[PDB]
Amino acid sequence: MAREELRRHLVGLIERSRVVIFSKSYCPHSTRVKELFSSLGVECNVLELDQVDDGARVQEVLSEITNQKTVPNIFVNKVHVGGCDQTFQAYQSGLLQKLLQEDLAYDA
Ligand SMILES: [Cl-]
Repeated sequence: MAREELRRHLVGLIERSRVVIFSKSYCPHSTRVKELFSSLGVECNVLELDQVDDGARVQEVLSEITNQKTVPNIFVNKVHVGGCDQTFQAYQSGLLQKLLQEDLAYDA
């Protein structure tokens, strides 16, 4: 509708990744979420929206998918977790750890 091939690549990224963090390189919230997953020994796919060509168009399409306008924007095992606050809440509640343990198939 905006960019059909971009929409498709973003979805494919989420579908194939145990964790995908849509981030910005300089953002301390992004930095904080990355550190959380690193502490848990979890490898993540990170897409730095400030470092991709047409990152504005990517954020726009990503808001269409997720109904969220801010970064960071976190998916775990294909489930939208949300922003930094929601990810730390998921950590505190046990949600994050249970989502991370679920069996899934990751292509590549
Ligand atoms: Cl650009």
